[PDB]
Amino acid sequence: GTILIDLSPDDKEFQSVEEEMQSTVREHRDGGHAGGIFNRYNILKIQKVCNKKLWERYTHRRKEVSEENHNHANERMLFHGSPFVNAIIHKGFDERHAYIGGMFGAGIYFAENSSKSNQYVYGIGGGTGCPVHKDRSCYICHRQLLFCRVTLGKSFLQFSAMAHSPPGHHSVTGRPSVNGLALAEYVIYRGEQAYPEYLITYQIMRPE
Ligand SMILES: CN1CCCc2c1cc(-c1ccccc1)[nH]c2=O
Ligand SMILES: [Zn+2]
Repeated sequence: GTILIDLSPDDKEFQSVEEEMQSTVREHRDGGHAGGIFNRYNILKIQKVCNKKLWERYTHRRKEVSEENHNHANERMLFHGSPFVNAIIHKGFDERHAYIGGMFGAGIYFAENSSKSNQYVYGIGGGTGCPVHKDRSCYICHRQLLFCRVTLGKSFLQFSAMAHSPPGHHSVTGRPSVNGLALAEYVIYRGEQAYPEYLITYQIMRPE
């Protein structure tokens, strides 16, 4: 039941999603190994993901979390990079989309920095890079990220450099504690706590 609606670049909604994408690029401590070398993207397409069943699954869980946390869902818009972007937009997030080896346990991970999620589009640590050229820094091949609506509820704060959430919490927040420029990362342990709202198709751009 998923349909994808193209947004026009003239649409304010396209422009505000593009701006979140571009403005949350940072330098990474791997010098570009996982995700490539770039300071900005070429946005090719932004599509709204529309699925009634998946949306109702999300809002049902959101109300549950809200009612356990003084009517506060603590909802954020966050990036997600994954080889499984096509299954996610059709079937929703579930345990097969979890990062088993993640630093906060086996859950589904999200980033405030778009460039952090970009490191995962071709697999963990960038995998072997694009399927066509085997280049983690490919400037030709089209890449896709999700910009997702995520319910955090009561989030466990981890200071730092499928499982269950810590007792009494709905998520984990990974607060950057060494790299002063990094934004936060988040983990949920239930697929129903995220909805994949936008599909963004892009290229990374070679710096000039
Ligand atoms: C570990 N983090 C940091 C926050 C961003 C992020 C991940 C992991 C993944 C990931 C996705 C699928 C399979 C394994 C890891 N995707 C992401 O976008
Ligand atoms: Zn390529």
